[PDB]
Amino acid sequence: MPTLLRVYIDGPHGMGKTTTTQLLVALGSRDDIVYVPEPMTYWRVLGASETIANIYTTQHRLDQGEISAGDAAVVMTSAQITMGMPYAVTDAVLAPHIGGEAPPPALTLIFDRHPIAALLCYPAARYLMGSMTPQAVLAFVALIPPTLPGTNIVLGALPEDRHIDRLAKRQRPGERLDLAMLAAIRRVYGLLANTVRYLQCGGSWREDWGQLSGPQSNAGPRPHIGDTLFTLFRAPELLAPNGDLYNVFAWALDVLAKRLRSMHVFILDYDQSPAGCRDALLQLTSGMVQTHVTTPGSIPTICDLARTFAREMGE
Amino acid sequence: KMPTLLRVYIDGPHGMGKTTTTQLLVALGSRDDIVYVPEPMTYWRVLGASETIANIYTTQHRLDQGEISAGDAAVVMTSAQITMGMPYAVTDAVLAPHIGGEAPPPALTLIFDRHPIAALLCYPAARYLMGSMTPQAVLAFVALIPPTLPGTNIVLGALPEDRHIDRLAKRQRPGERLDLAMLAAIRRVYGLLANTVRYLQCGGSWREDWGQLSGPRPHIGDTLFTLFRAPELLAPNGDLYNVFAWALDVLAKRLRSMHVFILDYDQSPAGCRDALLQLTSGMVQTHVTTPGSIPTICDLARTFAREMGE
Ligand SMILES: C#Cc1cn([C@H]2C[C@H](O)[C@@H](CO)O2)c(=O)[nH]c1=O
Ligand SMILES: C#Cc1cn([C@H]2C[C@H](O)[C@@H](CO)O2)c(=O)[nH]c1=O
Repeated sequence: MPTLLRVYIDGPHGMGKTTTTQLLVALGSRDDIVYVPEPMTYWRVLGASETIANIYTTQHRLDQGEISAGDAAVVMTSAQITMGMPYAVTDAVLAPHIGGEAPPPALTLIFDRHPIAALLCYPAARYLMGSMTPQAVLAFVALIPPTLPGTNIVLGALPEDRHIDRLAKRQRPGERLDLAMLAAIRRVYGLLANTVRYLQCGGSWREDWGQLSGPQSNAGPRPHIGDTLFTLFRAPELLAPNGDLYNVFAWALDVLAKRLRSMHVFILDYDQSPAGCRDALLQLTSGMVQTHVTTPGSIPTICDLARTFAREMGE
Repeated sequence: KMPTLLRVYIDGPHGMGKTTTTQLLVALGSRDDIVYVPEPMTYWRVLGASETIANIYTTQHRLDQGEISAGDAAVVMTSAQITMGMPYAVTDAVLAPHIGGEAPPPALTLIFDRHPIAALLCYPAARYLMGSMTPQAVLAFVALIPPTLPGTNIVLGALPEDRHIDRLAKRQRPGERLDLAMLAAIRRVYGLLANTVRYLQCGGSWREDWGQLSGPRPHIGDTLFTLFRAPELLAPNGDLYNVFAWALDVLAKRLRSMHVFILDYDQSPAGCRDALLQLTSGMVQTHVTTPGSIPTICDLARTFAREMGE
């Protein structure tokens, strides 16, 4: 079988991921590498009207005390549903084409973000921002699609000092500069990296749950559970009278563990120039898991889908 | 050769008697080899959020009275459906690794009160018909429907409208409001749902038949696909955006491999149970994947029952 390489570039916004993805794709031949962008058109028009604007305005009105936590929660929750839709449909239609893990790949797909950004990371960060309930975050978690073979996720590293500067220069439509949220999303993705590493080192959250009382992966020692995403869900809403988690929520953490544990995580240093990031990323692709496809004509099919998506939903 | 499992999801519009019927069925067979997974009422009322059902009907009423907008109702409705579906989504997700391929009576029989597509497809779709959910939110939920495992048997109900209205009047959940328009909306969706499975199973291709919505198996105008000829989903030239079209490809994949069975509810509670029992003879069993899958699955079902059933 001809092989496929899927690479998801993810992390907090404002690091330079989108630039890097494009520079990477620009190096390859037209028909052997494809770019799958953020579905901005879906976010802005097709799925709903100006969703990103909605998200930032809602947080702001919560901060100012013009709307309650409950009102913010219903708006955040449905906005996040909108945010994630194109990532979910795409994952669902790619799924039947992916075979076992496996010499240049016949096709490379570079994604701007993985489904877990909209289905886990931003929800979790909004929870920390007090604009979502942890129960709803766990409902998103339980709906995370099965983790396909060869899921390489690249997360970013960037000093908070540089990140804030970089963010303060940016001007994306609908966004408001919010360093509280920036701190939250950076913490959330750091926990994520740690959660994969913890899981891959044999860590079991049920065995470690009692240790709770409040980065990098594919390297280093097993993290403490308090430095993983599990620590977020020791919330009084989720706890039974006896002090343990209600089973329904523990089952969602089991789902979180199953999804994250088979992922191949790499860290990219964004503290450099765009061409630097690009070449740093290129080197990282060397140690990345490829997969087979299930039909010989899966490669063109997958190619059309990626280009159709890019054309329809890219900015 | 691993032991066998029978999964039976009893579904359909509310107010037909689905939850009485099943409780009785869970009395005949040995308490050990059959488990009744009830409606997660405790999650709906307390665990996930405060009185979700009340929240849902009150929102539709307020929109009906023109006290809130289509948009305000939709954001409220969407979040609430997420809450409603959560226990269904976790359960399916933890059960999946345990499901083997298709297959001596079943070592274990699970009877669920509803399947994940109730909260992920049917109710969202009915609320869309009710003007309180956007068709893009619906296809978002569709996009998240877990892949259809082997042996997914769904029992749907049949009941004449007037008789159903009578039962609804006495089977009102806490916070619920009697709404004959939602009743009709939800009955139509489940009607279209049954048609959609047949359409797909008989070889129907939505992309091929799509043009017929604007100009042997049901007509596409009698399937769930007709609902998504909504102007919100369409480009200036009438075409479906690809992202929605793909969500329709997922919907087709998911429903095609479900095994649907119709249970006539227009009879005595005892007769409903008897009918449900003989319906099981045609249902698909699966093996499980590990030796200890059976008692683990049992524990899941019993714990769900204990923690979330009212
Ligand atoms: C994917 C994604 C998401 C992006 N965003 C924001 C981050 C940036 O401000 C902008 C573009 O990535 O949207 C969310 O608020 N939620 C998400 O789920
Ligand atoms: C499952 C389920 C759902 C049930 N319901 C309602 C229908 C009944 O009034 C009550 C219990 O079935 O909840 C929803 O409104 N949405 C759902 O997703």
